[PDB]
Amino acid sequence: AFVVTDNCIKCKYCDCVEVCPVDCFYEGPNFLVIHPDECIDCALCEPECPAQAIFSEDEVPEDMQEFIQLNAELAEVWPNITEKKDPLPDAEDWDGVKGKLQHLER
Ligand code: SF4
Ligand code: F3S
Repeated sequence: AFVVTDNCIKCKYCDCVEVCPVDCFYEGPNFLVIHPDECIDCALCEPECPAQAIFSEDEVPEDMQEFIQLNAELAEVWPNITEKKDPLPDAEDWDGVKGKLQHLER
């Protein structure tokens, strides 16, 4: 499974959803998650993310291990997003800011 991590929060560019062959992205107000069960590990999404927030499960940084389980949980409660939409307004101001998990909205 591929995992979306911290830098997506408050950025949510949505370029990743365009490339997914199986539509396994689920949408929150200010973040996206990959459903671990439906992802076929094609790796097509991670060159696409401008925030470089997507990682293969086995490459997730040590300080971001929480995200693996977070993506699995939130994928069960959020709606499926199959079409790209515009980035959040101030997306590039928040891109690269660290510790944005304190700003995650359910
Ligand atoms: S690795 Fe492939 S199947 Fe998994 S979320 Fe990314 S584009 Fe979709
Ligand atoms: S910022 Fe998030 S919405 Fe997709 S394009 Fe990157 S994982």
